[PDB]
Amino acid sequence: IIEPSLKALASKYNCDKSVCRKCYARLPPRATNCRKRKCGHTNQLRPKKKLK
Amino acid sequence: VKYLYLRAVGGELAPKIGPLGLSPKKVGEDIAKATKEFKGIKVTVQLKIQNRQAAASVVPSASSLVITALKEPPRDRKKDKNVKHSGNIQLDEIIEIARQMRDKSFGRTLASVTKEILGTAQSVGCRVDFKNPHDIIEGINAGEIEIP
Amino acid sequence: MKYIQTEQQIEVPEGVTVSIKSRIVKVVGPRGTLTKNLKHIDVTFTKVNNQLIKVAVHNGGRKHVAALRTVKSLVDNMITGVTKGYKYKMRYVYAHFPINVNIVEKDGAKFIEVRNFLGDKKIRNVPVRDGVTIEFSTNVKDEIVLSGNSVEDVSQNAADLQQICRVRNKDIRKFLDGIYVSHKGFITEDL
Amino acid sequence: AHFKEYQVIGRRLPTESVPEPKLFRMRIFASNEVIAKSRYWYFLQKLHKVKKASGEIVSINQINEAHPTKVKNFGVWVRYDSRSGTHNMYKEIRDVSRVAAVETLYQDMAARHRARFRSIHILKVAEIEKTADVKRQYVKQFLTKDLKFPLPHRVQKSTKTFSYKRPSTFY
Amino acid sequence: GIREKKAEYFAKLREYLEEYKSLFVVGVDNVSSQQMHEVRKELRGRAVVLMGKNTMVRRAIRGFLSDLPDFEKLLPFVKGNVGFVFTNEPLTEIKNVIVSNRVAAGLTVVQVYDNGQVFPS
Amino acid sequence: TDSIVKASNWRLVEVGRVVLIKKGQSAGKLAAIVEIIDQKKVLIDGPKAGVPRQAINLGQVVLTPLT
RNA sequence: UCAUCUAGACAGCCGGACGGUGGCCAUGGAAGUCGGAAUCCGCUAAGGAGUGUGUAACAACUCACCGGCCGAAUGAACUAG
Ligand SMILES: [Zn+2]
Repeated sequence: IIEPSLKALASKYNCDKSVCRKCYARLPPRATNCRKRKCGHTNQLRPKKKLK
Repeated sequence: VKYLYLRAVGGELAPKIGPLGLSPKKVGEDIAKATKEFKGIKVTVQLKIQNRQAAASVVPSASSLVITALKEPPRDRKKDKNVKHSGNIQLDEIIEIARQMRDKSFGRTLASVTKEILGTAQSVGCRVDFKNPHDIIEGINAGEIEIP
Repeated sequence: MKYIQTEQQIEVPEGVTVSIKSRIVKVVGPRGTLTKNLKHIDVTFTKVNNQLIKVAVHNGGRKHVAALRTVKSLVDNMITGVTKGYKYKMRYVYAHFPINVNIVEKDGAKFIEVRNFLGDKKIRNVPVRDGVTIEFSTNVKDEIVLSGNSVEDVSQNAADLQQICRVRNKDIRKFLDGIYVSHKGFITEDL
Repeated sequence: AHFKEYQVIGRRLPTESVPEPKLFRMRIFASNEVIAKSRYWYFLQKLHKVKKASGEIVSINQINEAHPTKVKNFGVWVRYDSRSGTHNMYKEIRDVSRVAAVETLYQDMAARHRARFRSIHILKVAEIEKTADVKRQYVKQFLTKDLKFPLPHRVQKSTKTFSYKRPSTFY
Repeated sequence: GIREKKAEYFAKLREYLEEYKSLFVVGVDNVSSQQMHEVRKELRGRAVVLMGKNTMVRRAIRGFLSDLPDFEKLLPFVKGNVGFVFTNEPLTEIKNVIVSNRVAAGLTVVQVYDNGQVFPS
Repeated sequence: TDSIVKASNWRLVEVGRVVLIKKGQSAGKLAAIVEIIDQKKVLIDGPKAGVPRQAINLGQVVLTPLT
C-alpha cells in the first residue's frame, strides 16, 4: 500500500493515459488524435488497461 | 416519531424495515391489510407512523391508485400475472373528485391544473370512453369550478 | 485565410518595467529581472499607456495568429513570474524503499542527489538550473519545493527530477515509485 | 484570357409551321465573340432542343460595366466538376467590375480546386446591394470602419546584379 | 421560434410593470427549484414572481422606456442574479414572507422599487 | 522608471494616403488612395497629375509619407 | 446541408436541475437509469415519465435544460484541392 492520495497522484502520470491502437503511443487521456506522424495522427485510441 | 412509507398491494421486505423499528412483521401486515382493505386490490402508498411501541397504518392518496380504483375493475387474483391492461370510462366527475381529493396536496399549481395533472397520471388508464386521456382538457373549461 | 489584423493585450502592473527593443524583452520587477529573445516569431509590440502593451500581427496565417497568442502568454508568464514568483511542490512516492534526497556539491554546482530509489546502489544526480531555489519542506512528509522566477527553469528542473526516477523492466502501473509534481503555483499565491 | 461580358440573343430558324421563335437571351463571359457564341450554343444545347445548325443568332452585344470605378461586392454561384462528381459553390468577391470579378473567380477555382474553364459553369453573378448580407469572413474583413493596415517587409527588385549596401525592408 | 418565445416574454413583462405599482427585486443564490416553487405558492394570491435572462430584461426596459420612464431607475439594480416580484401589497408584508420562507443550509431582497421610488430596505 | 518599446511605425495604407505610381502608363505621378479593394490592390485617383481613377495592384505604387 | 447568434451563441468556472409519480405491465427486488410498451401535465427562467455513474431496491453524484461572469461567432455531419 502506498497511500490512497499518493496512489492517485502516481496513477495520474502512470495509468490515466490513452494508447494509440496503431503505434502504441502513450497519449493524454482526453486526446482525440495521436501526436505521432508514423500513424498519420489517427483517431483510433483506447484507454490504457488498468489492473483489478 | 418515525414515519415509514411503503407501496403495498393490499391484502398481504416488510420484515427488514420492521426489524429496525422492532415491530412484528405479522402485526404490521395485518394493520396494512386493514388500511388497504379499501385500497387492497391494487398497489397503494401506505404510511406507517411509529410511536416507539406500535405502528399506525394509513393509506396516503396517490393519483395512480385513485385513478385505477375509479376505473371499475373486476377483482384480479394476480396469480395469472396477466397484463391486466386497464380500460376506463370518461369518469370526469371522479377525476375532478380525485383532484379535489388531492386538494392541491404538495402544491398542485391550480385547481384546474391539479385535475390536468390527475388526467396525465392516467397514462395507464384510458380515462375516456372515446378520447385520449386529458386530450380535451385544454379544449373544455368545464369542471374547473368542480375541482376547486 | 490571411487575417489582416489580429491583436492581443498584456497588462503591466505598477511594480514592473518592460523594455522592448527589436524583439528582445526585458521585464524588471520586485523579485528581479528576466529576459527573452523572440526574434523567431515575427510580431510587433506597441506600448499604449505605460500599463498596457498591445502585440499585433498583420496579414497572418493560422499558425502565425496561433503564435501571437503564444507570445502573449509567454510575456505575461514572465511578468507574473517576476511579480509573484513560481513554486512547484513535488511529493516522494515509495512502497518499501524510502527515497533519500539530499543536496551535494561536485565543483560547487548544487547537485540534487537521489539515493535508494527502489533500493538500487546507483545514485541519481540531477543538476540545478540557476535561479531555482530548492527547499525540503517541513511539516508535510516527503515534499520538495522548487521556487524561482522563470516558469521554464523551475518546471524544467522539476521535470528533470521527475524523469530521473523512472522504473525499467517492471509493470509501472504496479511499481508506482517515483517523485511526482503535485502542486504548481506562486510563491505569493492569493496575494 | 481577360474576360468581356456579352449578351447573345438567338432563336430557332423560322419555319412555316411556326414563324417568330421565342428569342432566347444569355449573358456570357468570354474572351471574344467566337467563344461567346460557342458558349451560348453550348448552354442552349444543355437547356432546349436546339443546335447551331437548326438555329441562328440574332444579336451579340458587349455589355461593359455601368460604374467601372465603384467598388462592389459580388456573390457568384458556380457549378464545377471535380474528379469524382459535380458540386455547387457560392463564392463572393470584392472587386470593381463584373468581368474582373469573374476573372479572379476563374483563377480562384483553378488555384483552390484545380477546376478548369471547361469544368466551371457560371450559374449567376450579382452585386450584393447591402452590407451584412455578406456571408464570407475574407470579404467581411475589408468592410470595417476606418480600415487601415501596414505592408511589412518591402522587397525592392534591383536592376543591377550587384548592390553596394545592405538593403532595408522598412516600408 | 426562439424569437417568438422571446417576444412573449417581452410582452408579459410590460404588462406586469403596468399591473403592479410595487416591485421587489429579489436575488436568489443557491435556492432550489423546490424552494422557489414553495415561495411561489405561498405568494400566488398577492404577488407575481418573474425570472429571466438579464440581457433579455435590460433590452425590454429600454424598449419600454418611453412609457413608464421611472422604471429606468431599476436598471442599475438589475445587474447580478435577480428576480422580479410584482405585488398589490405595498411593502413589508411581502418582504417578510419572502425572506422567511425556505431558509436552509435563502432568498434575499436586494432592492425595492415602489411608485418611482427606490428603497434599499 | 517607465516602460519603453520601439514603436516601429511604417506607412499605413488607408483612404487619403498619397502614393507615387512606380511603373505603368503614369509612372512617376502622384495619386490618392480612394478605397481599398483587398489585401493586394486599391482604387486610386490622381486627378491633378492626370492619373485616371482606377483599381491598381499595390506592387505598382509606392506609398509616400503624405496623408 | 442543417442548426444556434449582441433579446448574449460555443469553451471555462458557479448555482438550480423540481412536483403529480414509487406514471402502467413485469420481478424476490427494480422508485429516470434489468426489460416491454406509452411518454402526459403542473410550476416555470428551466428541468427527460431520463444522459451516465450508481444501490438488493433505495439513497447519492452527474448530465441536457435554464440562469450570473465572458461579449461574438460557434457546433454537428459531409465533399474535394
Ligand atoms: Zn499513433
